[PDB]
Amino acid sequence: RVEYVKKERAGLRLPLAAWVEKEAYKPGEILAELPEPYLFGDKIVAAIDPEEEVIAEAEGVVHLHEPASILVVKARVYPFEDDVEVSTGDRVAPGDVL
Amino acid sequence: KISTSDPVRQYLHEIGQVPLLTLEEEVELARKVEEGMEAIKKLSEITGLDPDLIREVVRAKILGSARVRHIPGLKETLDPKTVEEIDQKLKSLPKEHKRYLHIAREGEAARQHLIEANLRLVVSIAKKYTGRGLSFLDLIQEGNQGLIRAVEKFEYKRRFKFSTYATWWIRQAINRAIADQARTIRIPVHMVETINKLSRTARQLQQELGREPTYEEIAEAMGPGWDAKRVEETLKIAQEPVSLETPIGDEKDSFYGDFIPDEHLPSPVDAATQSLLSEELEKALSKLSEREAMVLKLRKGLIDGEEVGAFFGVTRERIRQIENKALRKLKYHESRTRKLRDFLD
Repeated sequence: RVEYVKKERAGLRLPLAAWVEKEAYKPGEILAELPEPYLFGDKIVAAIDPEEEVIAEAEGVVHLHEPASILVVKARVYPFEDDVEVSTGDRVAPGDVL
Repeated sequence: KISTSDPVRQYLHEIGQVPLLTLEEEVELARKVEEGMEAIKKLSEITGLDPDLIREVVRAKILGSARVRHIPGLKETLDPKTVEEIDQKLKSLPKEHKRYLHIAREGEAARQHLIEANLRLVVSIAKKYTGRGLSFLDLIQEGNQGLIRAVEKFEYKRRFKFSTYATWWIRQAINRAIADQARTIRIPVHMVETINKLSRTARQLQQELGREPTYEEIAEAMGPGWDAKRVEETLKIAQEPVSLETPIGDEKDSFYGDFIPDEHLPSPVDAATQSLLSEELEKALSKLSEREAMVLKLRKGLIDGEEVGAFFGVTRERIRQIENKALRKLKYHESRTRKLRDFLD
C-alpha cells in the first residue's frame, strides 16, 4: 500500500486527484486525458499536478512526501460466498459481511 | 525498577518509532477524526441511536473487547450481545451509510494515533510545571488529559496546526490540577493565584527593606482591597499542614500525636456529672406538673432551644404562669435541700 503522489505522471491512483482535474469526475474524459496519441483504472495527463490538495481553487493543499508503506498482509479483491460457517470475508462487490 | 525512566522510555520509544510529520500525518489524522464526527452524527441520524452510543460501540470494536467494557464501566452494555446488535444495524446500512461506519472506526483509530504521537509534547510542557507540588508522572498525566481535550475541539479547516493548540489545552489542564490536588485542604483557583500574587509581592518587598515586610507592605503593594487581616489570613491558609506523624523532640522515637488531648470524650469527671445532673434533673421533672415543666424541659432539653409556640393549646398567660411559678418553687425548695446549688457547671 503506497500513499501520496506528486507530479511526474499520474496513473492508477485513488480518487484523490479525480476531482482536481475535473475531466474525469465531472464527465467521462479520463480517456481523452491521455493527450495526443489516442487519435493515432486511472490514467492522467502527461504530468500536470504536484500537490496533495483539493482543487476548488488550489486552497485545501499539502505539498510534501509520498509514503511507501509495505503492509505484510494478504489482500483479497473478489472474495466469494460459502455458507458452511457464517459467511466469511466478503461477496463480489455488493455484500460485505466483514 | 524506577518509574520515571520506564514511561519516558515507553512513549519516547513509540514517538521515536512514530513521530508525526509536521504537516501530512497530523493533517491526515485530523481529517479522519473530523470525518469520524460527521460520520457518527449521520449514523445517529439514520439509526436514531444517541451519538454517545454510536461513539462507544465504534470504540469497543477498535480499542478493546468485552474485557475493556466490563471492568472500566461496570455493566449496562451487555458484554457481548448488546454491542454486537448495534454493529449489525451498522452493517445493514447500505453502501451509502455503511461508508460512515467504516469511516468512524478508521477515524477513531486516527484519533488514538494523533494522541500517541503528541505525548512527547505533553512531557516537554509538563516538564516545566514540576516543582508545583505534583509528581512529574501526575503532571504529565493531567497534561495528557489536556491534550485529549484539545483533540476534541481542533478544527483543521482553520489552518493552524495542533502543536500551538495542544499547548494551551494542556497548560490549562495542568494548572488546574496543580490548583485542585496540590494541597491537603482544597483551595479554589482564585485563592491560588491570590497566593502566588501574595508570594511574588513579598519577593519584590524582600528586595530592598532587609526587613521581611510587615503585613502592611503586602497590603499596599498588592492593590485595591488588601489589608493586614487579609494577608495574615491568606498566608495562614498557605502553610500546608504538618505531619501528625513527624519525628519529634530529639529525633529518637517520638511520634507527634500522643500530645494532642481530646474534647468530645467525657473525661470521667464529665460522665459523673451527667449522671447526677440527669438523675436529679429527672427527680424534679417528675414531682412537677407536666404541663409547662415538660414543655420547657423538652422545648429546651429535647429538640432545639418560643413561649407561644412552646405550649400546646393553652396560650402564653398559662405558660409564663406555670413556667415562672413552677421554676421558682422548684428553685426555692432546691434552695432548701441544696443539691443543685453546687453548680454542676
